[PDB]
Amino acid sequence: GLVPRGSHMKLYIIGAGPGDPDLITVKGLKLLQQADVVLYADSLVSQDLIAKSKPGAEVLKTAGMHLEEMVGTMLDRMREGKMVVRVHTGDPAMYGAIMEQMVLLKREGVDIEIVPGVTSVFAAAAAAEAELTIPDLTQTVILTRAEGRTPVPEFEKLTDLAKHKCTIALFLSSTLTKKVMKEFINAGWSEDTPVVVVYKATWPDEKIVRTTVKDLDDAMRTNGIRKQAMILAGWALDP
Amino acid sequence: GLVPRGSHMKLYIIGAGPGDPDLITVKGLKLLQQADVVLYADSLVSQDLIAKSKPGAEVLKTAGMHLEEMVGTMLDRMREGKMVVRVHTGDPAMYGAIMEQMVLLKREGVDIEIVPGVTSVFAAAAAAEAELTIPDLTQTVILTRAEGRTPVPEFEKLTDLAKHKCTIALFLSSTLTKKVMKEFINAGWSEDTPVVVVYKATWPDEKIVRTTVKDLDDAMRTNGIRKQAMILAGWALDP
Ligand SMILES: Nc1ncnc2c1ncn2[C@@H]1O[C@H](CSCC[C@H](N)C(=O)O)[C@@H](O)[C@H]1O
Ligand SMILES: Nc1ncnc2c1ncn2[C@@H]1O[C@H](CSCC[C@H](N)C(=O)O)[C@@H](O)[C@H]1O
Repeated sequence: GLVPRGSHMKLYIIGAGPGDPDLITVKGLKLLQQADVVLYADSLVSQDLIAKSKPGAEVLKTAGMHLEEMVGTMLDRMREGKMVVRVHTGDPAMYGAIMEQMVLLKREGVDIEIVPGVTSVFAAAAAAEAELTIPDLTQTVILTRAEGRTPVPEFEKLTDLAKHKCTIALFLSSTLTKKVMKEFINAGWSEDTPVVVVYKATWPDEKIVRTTVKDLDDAMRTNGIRKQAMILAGWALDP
Repeated sequence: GLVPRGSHMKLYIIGAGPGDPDLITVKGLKLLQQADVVLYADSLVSQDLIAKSKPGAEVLKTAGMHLEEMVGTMLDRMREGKMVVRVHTGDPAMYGAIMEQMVLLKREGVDIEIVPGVTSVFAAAAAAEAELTIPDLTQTVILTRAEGRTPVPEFEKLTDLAKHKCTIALFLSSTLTKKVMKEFINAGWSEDTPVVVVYKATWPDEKIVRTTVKDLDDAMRTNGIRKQAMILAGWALDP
């Protein structure tokens, strides 16, 4: 491009997708292939996607890094004229923890561009061959998380949310299935209501488990699923 | 590939994304480029995405086609040994109306593969630079539609859903903003609660409107948005 526009002062926040390297958007892949600096969280974002960055890119893992340092590193590379990008699992809007870095960067005059991606809810619906909305059955899909030690807001408890009897998709809840069950049975759900668990959707080790509220905790333990699972609950998951 | 596996007896149900041709997944684009037969719904799925199909592909519009005919055409092409694919807006799980064709096709022994895509909810969150989940504010995102003449299930009315005070994302509701407002104010929401409307997210004519419950219907009419809008309501949309 011919003329300087201060385009290094930008962060691209790219929705990698659920894990298969080909479920990134075409646009996210173009940016990932041009970036000079690639930030991401190990074993959640596939290594085969991150290896698509160009020879010479600086690839940084952010897990063991505090907020101000990560941000300070991003700005240093930006101010050296580098194209900097941060790759997030699924779509960043769902528990991507992007707001804190955005607020600090915009105060330093950085532009943000978020590139939307395939969220794991939808990757799991697809793998399960389910549409989450069924005319005359349910027209609402509730994205949430079960409460473990970190409480959820007062008006968002799983039981209250489950009184709507629609489709419920649980993030960050694979080791909270006893709590999920209790919450569903206290809302009045049948213990036979369908629950589909998709562990690592789209990865080579994906597992699809079909079960019900009553066997949820046993199907989790029996199948060894203790992380990275998307739980789809409702009559739209009836096979 | 060396040996016959009955691989023509398959339907790929591909999540095109919100509209920009580059927000299709890399995988959906590969399938779209190989397909012999491409089915889709005009002006909702961009022409520039559908033009990526290969020279010679048969491109069929399905709007003016009944269920059994579309299905009967899909099977005829399958049984001639053709690779057949159907391209749906956003992600097919959200009001993609895929279940009816799946049930009829599986009875004829067809395999289904759904390729998840970027739903318009997430395309609109990105355009608005918003994360929909904020620790200590909201951990739940409710995907639904306002009720016009086609009623929603009894336990899924907008007001009841809005008592959770979380993020609410309305599909198919751009000309129902008076009903949405009433439903939000009856649930007790402040009339100042942020509402972001993204009309045609990612298309060349995208418009981002920032407003509140109280000015929702006027901001829609004033901006001329009467279709293809994604309404994100909640304190997570506070700019
Ligand atoms: N490939 C995958 N399969 C199943 N669940 C997944 C997943 N990737 C992420 N998750 C879900 O996401 C949680 C992490 S929170 C990050 C979610 C991501 N923003 C997205 O849109 O998918 C996990 O606990 C699990 O609930
Ligand atoms: N590009 C876009 N911008 C805004 N809303 C859009 C959109 N594409 C589809 N929609 C939303 O989707 C509705 C059609 S129902 C089909 C939705 C699609 N399955 C998806 O996941 O996005 C529209 O009324 C509008 O609410």
